Amino acid sequence: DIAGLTPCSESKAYAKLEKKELKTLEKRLKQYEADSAPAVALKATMERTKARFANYAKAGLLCGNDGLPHLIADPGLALKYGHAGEVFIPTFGFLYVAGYIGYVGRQYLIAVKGEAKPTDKEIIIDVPLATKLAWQGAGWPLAAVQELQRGTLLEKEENITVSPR
Amino acid sequence: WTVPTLNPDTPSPIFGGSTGGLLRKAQTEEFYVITWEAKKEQIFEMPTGGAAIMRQGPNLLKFGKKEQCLALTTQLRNKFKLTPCFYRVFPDGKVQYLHPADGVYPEKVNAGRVGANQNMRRIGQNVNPIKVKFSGRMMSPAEI
Amino acid sequence: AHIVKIYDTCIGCTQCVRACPLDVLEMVPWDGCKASQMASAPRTEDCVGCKRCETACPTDFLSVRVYLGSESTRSMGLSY
Amino acid sequence: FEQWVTDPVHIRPIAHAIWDPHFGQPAVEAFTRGGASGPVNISTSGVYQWWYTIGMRTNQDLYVGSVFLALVS
Amino acid sequence: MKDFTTYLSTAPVIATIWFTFTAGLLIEINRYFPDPLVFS
Amino acid sequence: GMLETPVTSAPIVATYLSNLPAYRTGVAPVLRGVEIGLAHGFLLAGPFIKLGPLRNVPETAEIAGSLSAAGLVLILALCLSIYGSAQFQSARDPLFSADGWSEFAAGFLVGGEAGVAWAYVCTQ
Amino acid sequence: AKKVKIAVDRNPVETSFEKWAKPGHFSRTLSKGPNTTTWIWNLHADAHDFDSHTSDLEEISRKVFSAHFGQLGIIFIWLSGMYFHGARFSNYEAWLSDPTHIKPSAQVVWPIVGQEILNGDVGGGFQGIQITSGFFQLWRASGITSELQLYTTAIGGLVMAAAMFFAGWFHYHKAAPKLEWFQNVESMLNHHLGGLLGLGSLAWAGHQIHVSLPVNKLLDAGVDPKEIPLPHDLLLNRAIMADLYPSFAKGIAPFFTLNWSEYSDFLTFKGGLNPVTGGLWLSDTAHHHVAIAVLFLVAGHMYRTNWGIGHSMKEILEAHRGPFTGEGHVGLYEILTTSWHAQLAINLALFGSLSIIVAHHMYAMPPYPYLATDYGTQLSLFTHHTWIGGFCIVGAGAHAAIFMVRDYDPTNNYNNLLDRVIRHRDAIISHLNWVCIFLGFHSFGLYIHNDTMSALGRPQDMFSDTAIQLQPVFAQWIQNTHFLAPQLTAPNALAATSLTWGGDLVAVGGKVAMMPISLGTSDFMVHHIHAFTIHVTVLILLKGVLFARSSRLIPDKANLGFRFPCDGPGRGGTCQVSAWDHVFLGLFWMYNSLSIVIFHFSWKMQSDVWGTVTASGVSHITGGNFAQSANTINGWLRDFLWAQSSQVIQSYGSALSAYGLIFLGAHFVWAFSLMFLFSGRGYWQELIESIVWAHNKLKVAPAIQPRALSITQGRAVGVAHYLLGGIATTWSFFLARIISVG
Ligand code: CLA
Ligand code: CLA
Ligand code: CLA
Ligand code: CLA
Ligand code: CLA
Ligand SMILES: CC1=C(C/C=C(\C)CCC[C@H](C)CCC[C@H](C)CCCC(C)C)C(=O)c2ccccc2C1=O
Repeated sequence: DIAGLTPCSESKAYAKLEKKELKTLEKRLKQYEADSAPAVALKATMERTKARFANYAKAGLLCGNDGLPHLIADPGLALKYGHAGEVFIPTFGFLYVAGYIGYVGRQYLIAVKGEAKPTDKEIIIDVPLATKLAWQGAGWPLAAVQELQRGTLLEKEENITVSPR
Repeated sequence: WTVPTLNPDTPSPIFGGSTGGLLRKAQTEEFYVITWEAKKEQIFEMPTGGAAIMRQGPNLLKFGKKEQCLALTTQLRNKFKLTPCFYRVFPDGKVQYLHPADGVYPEKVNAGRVGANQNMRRIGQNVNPIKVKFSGRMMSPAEI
Repeated sequence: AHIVKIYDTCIGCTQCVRACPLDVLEMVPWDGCKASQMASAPRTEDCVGCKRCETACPTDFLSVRVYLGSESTRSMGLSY
Repeated sequence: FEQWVTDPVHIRPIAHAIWDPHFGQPAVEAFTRGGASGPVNISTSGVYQWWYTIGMRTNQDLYVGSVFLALVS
Repeated sequence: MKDFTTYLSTAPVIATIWFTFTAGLLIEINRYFPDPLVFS
Repeated sequence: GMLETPVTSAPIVATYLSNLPAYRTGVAPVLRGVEIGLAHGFLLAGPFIKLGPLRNVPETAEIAGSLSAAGLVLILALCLSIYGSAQFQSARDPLFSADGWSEFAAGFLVGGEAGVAWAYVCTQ
Repeated sequence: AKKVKIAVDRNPVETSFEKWAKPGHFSRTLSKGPNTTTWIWNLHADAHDFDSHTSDLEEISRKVFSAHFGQLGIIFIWLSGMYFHGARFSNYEAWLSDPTHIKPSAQVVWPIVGQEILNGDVGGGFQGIQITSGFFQLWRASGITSELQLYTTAIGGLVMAAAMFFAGWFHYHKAAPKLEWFQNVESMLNHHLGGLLGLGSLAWAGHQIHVSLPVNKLLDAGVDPKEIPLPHDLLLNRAIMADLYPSFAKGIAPFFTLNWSEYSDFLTFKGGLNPVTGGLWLSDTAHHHVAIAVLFLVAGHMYRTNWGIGHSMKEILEAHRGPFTGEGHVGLYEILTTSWHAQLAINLALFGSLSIIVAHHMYAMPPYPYLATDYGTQLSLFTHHTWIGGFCIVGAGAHAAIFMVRDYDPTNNYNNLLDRVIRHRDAIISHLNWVCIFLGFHSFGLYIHNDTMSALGRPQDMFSDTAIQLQPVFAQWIQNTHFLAPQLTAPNALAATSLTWGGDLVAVGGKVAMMPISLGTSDFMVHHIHAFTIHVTVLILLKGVLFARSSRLIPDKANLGFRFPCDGPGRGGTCQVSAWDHVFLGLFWMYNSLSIVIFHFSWKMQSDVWGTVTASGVSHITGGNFAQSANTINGWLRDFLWAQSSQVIQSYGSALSAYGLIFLGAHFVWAFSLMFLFSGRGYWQELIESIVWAHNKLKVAPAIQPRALSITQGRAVGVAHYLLGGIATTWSFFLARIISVG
């Protein structure tokens, strides 16, 4: 398929890998009773193992000669062949959360700079203010862009201290 | 105020002795002598380690380097409120007096002192190292 | 011998002179500051380079600077 | 070198000989290899392949090069 | 009680609660959606 | 002053040191060199013979060990000579001078090698 | 003649959360709040430095006393958890039935993110992590037979933990003892000798005589644990006890009539190990604690408190005065009743040395049933208590130097033992310096000699048993003397105290519990490595204490304090002159020396003691390769580190896979620490300047100014990570190895 890979659902090594893991679990099972606590736990593990291998094959991943899933990172190859969920979609999932956390913290830091004693508002958090800013961060991409266009996102070069040069 | 003259026969504190005293340097290059007056017999700490009792009246000690003499001077002055002075003594018998150089301790401003190594500029107004290059020796821009 | 320089930003606090553990520095009269006194370095041959004077200077940047230079028995702080 | 050029695939090059008085007899035997007179070190710098490629074929070829470079030095 | 709630607002206490909450959420998600590798 | 102690200041110890060749003044530096060299040279052969690489050979052990002791004395003699060159370039005892030490080093070589040879003769 | 009495102050302090909301309240410097990130570290560094918060000794003592109640309360929570987890998450009941085949386990993990694989197959129809703390063996010896008994102890542990925290609050906020109360050293020793150690030993003897001995006698006989009489039935029914021990038929009359020989059946002096369980006889252990109880109770009546009779500790010290030591022990009593640091320096030194002695004696004389054949527990306990002793000793040097800087006053010390020691410190350090150089050459040089001779094909020139030999003749003589002690010098002892001296091996469940240990050339060489690395650690720590106040380099070091980075680049450079830095360097050498100790123990035991007993004989885990291989550095690298690390690196995919992960993670933390040790904060402060510029550019710069760690904190952070990574690496390597094969 892509880069010589093959779908895991059609991979011989991938299928053999599942048997090896289940065989290991089964070997430990036969030293217990039918419905003892250890036996129930082992059976639960085997169910998750079978579900995991079905899900990855159902997801249409690609397996190498090693018979293990490999991920596609190029946006063009991902959208071309329906691998957007491996890296491409999670890329924009993380950035939204990462910007959320960073934007909320920046809003709080600006908020307390106006207070009389900003330092005491950092070791001792103003929880009522933090919760207020936590909820308003859901729209950070909109607020972040509007700050950039209005020119209030960055400090002026003349207001930033620098070393002699 | 006139430069004091050292009296080699001045009595010394009651001290057993230690291994932290003078070495062969004192016999070849120089050593230092500190003298002071004691109001009453008291126990003080030797910079070389241990405790010594200062006799009432004049006292004299010999040390291996200048910093040891001025370390004892700080103790005597700050804690026991005395006024010591020490010299530099050479093996040839010459004696050089210092601290106080002019009789007044340097912390207190005194008329007659001449400023030394004073630059009438800020640190940020020194020239660049390139401009003092090939001056015959490694020279900092601060020197010129 | 090390090099010790006093710059014209001195405010005559005397802290460098008190800090020095070898009596290298002293205060002299001056007219360039409110205290009317300035630090001086007349005995740099006894300087060891500890830089306790720089630790004690309040001015920013420092008004007393020590440039470590040629070594000797006195500047190397040897008692042997 | 002259033996190596004949069968470079199955001969280990020799760097230089060993004269270590601290060696014991097992050490002397251990480092004797490649049909050498005595203990030797195996070369790893690839000078054999380099020199063989550029046309060197005999020990006298290497001797003349050695004297020439000593003169250039 | 005002001072006690002020103590709970100190940085170490907030971080412990916040990461205890954050860790719990991630642990619980993986308990009900085990082995997530692809968004799908 | 310095910390008095019986080891540093005792009568019996002082007398013993004063009779050693190093501290026995009034003797020519060359003669002191021979006396010192003989003592060290004689002892130097012991460890080489018993624990050398050829210690288990019946007759070669004595020769090899002593021959190595002679070599070490030669190296030590060089150390003595160059020490005098560096130390004395420009006082009570003649030994501590450029002229005295050079004689001292020469005597050590003669005495030391004689001691090594004398040690060998004792064995065979 | 100040009377010994209870003295307190009522309501010294108010119980309020006000100060919980004002960090740094304890110190004047930090009370103003933060301006730079350095304030945060200073808050935690100085929190428990009571002596620097206030100059009042009484206020310092009261904080120490209550801070100790908090430590006791924490141990009870920890102890309660160990007993609780034994009741609810352990296979202890199954283990009692089949101790030789079931692996102890008391921790279970939840089934999340696939970590349930760590619940290994330990036996008894149970899945869990195998434990090496030895709690199962301890519980069996005391007579615990059900999880109910474990559960009740855990509940009692929590009640004690609550009592400890109440006591701390009570004795600080409600009724705080005064300074004169804390200074009754004579009274404290009397109560702690006869009351704490004395009655504690007697009380435990009561438990062993009435609970442990009957229960373990039946357990060894093969009785099912559930069918054994309960401990209270044994206490109430003298008839039952008489069956097990006929001496109980006579009651306590023999004790009061001095017919103590009547109790020979349960107060024995056998010596050796119990063949059935491989541990010390409990009847021997009961007579031990009865004898120890009398010795300490007598010891607790030595000091004079209120009734004339007894000794004054001050008078004893001042009477011991000789010709060689000037004034003598004068002034020590005032030092040791006014300086907490001086007391801590002594107590840490001996408490740490005691922990190391415990490690040696417990392996050689296994005191619990089935402790010896559990090689994982033997290795873990020896290694754990050696590390505890090592850290405590280094602390003793740290707090001896703190006393020297802060609590030392020359006026009280003139020409006494303490003063005279300071006055020849150059003589002491110069001689100890030479001894370390001598020991390093003549111990580690031998290994280099052997490695070079072996590589040159000259095995006959090596130091070994088949070559030039170095026999520990002195140690071998002592082994033989103790082996023959029962014949002539200890006639009433049936056997030697340990099977290490000599004799025959004891095997339990087909495995060796203990057998004679032979000392050869390799043992000679390794022991002199120990003497070398211990002497160097003394040099570093003793040097810091003797030169804490001044030296020929810094004549006024005391004024700089105990913990400062340097006195500048002058005099050639004065980095790491403070006494704190001698502890910092001493920690590395303590770690170096104890690592060899626990490698010596691990290889010697597997090679020469531990193994499986069979018809032909004893086959050891590593097959007796210590004698021939441990005389070269290459032998340690190949035969010990490379070969035995096979278990840990093959652990993935099994219940031991956790040790593999920690083995890598420990390697990481160790290497991470070298970043702090090899660098200086000058580079990092400049790096933060550029990083701060980016935050300023985005209006996201913090109000608390970022600062690179201080010079001292860089060294403290470095050594802490260095120790954690190094020690955790050995910890994973030992457990994954011994659990897999042992
Ligand atoms: C990190 C750099 C990088 C690199 C090395 C590649 C590499 C590749 N991309 Mg990807 N791509 C990237 C980032 C990158 N991409 C980004 C950030 C995006 C936008 C989110 C895309 C969007 C994208 C699309 C839409 C397509 C590719 C495709 C390709 C392949 C051939 C064309 C190409 O991009 O040539 C080298 C790459 C560059 C010079 C960098 C810019 C590439 C642009 C954005 C895409 C060019 C597409 C091209 C005109 C398609 C023509 C038809 C093709 C069959 C020949 C190649 C494997 C094509 C593919 O699937 O081929 C099988 C394709 O259709 N890429
Ligand atoms: C709820 C009860 C209570 C309250 C309101 C107070 C209030 C006060 N106490 Mg008191 N105290 C209490 C209980 C209480 N105490 C108890 C139970 C003890 C016995 C230990 C003490 C012992 C004690 C001492 C010795 C001192 C005080 C002091 C103080 C004052 C400041 C305390 C502070 O800043 O704490 C904030 C501190 C903390 C929240 C730290 C808590 C530490 C505990 C021990 C938990 C340790 C956990 C441990 C580190 C866990 C391992 C960590 C690891 C997993 C990372 C204040 C008047 C100090 C004072 O008056 O100074 C002038 C003082 O010196 N208290
Ligand atoms: C501290 C350790 C300790 C303790 C607590 C005990 C306890 C006991 N031993 Mg043991 N014992 C010990 C050490 C100990 N022993 C040692 C070291 C040895 C070796 C020499 C022995 C050897 C030994 C033997 C040989 C025997 C015992 C026996 C006993 C039991 C009866 C003793 C007796 O006759 O007491 C007599 C009387 C008293 C002890 C006084 C009791 C005072 C009570 C508690 C006062 C209560 C007052 C209160 C106000 C009333 C309640 C009011 C309220 C309800 C309202 C008893 C359970 C005997 C037994 O029965 O064994 C099974 C027995 O035969 N012991
Ligand atoms: C009975 C034991 C004991 C006691 C009561 C004390 C008490 C004291 N020591 Mg001493 N000390 C001890 C043992 C002890 N020490 C030992 C064994 C050592 C050798 C390591 C030292 C070395 C030592 C030094 C070098 C210093 C002290 C200092 C002090 C004082 C302040 C401590 C402080 O504020 O800590 C505050 C506590 C902390 C900042 C927490 C430290 C956390 C460590 C580094 C964690 C290590 C890893 C962890 C245990 C496990 C992994 C954790 C996980 C989260 C990854 C205080 C009087 C200091 C002082 O100024 O004394 C006058 C000082 O400079 N001690
Ligand atoms: C493997 C690393 C290593 C080595 C070899 C040493 C070696 C030494 N350290 Mg050091 N040290 C190390 C790591 C090391 N350290 C580390 C990582 C730290 C930081 C924590 C320190 C911190 C430290 C301190 C603080 C101290 C030492 C001390 C010592 C000395 C111990 C006594 C002695 O002289 O032994 C004998 C010397 C050796 C064993 C070195 C090897 C000798 C070889 C095998 C034989 C000789 C070779 C022979 C002559 C042939 C040469 C041929 C050639 C000339 C051609 C010694 C020089 C202590 C000291 O100085 O005590 C006096 C001391 O105080 N070290
Ligand atoms: C790396 C390094 C630093 C830099 C390291 C620093 C500044 C410490 C960093 C500590 C943490 C990571 C920063 C503070 C984190 C806050 C508490 C906020 C965390 C919020 C959540 C993510 C928990 C030094 O300062 C240093 C000083 C002296 C010698 C060597 C070194 C050295 O090697």
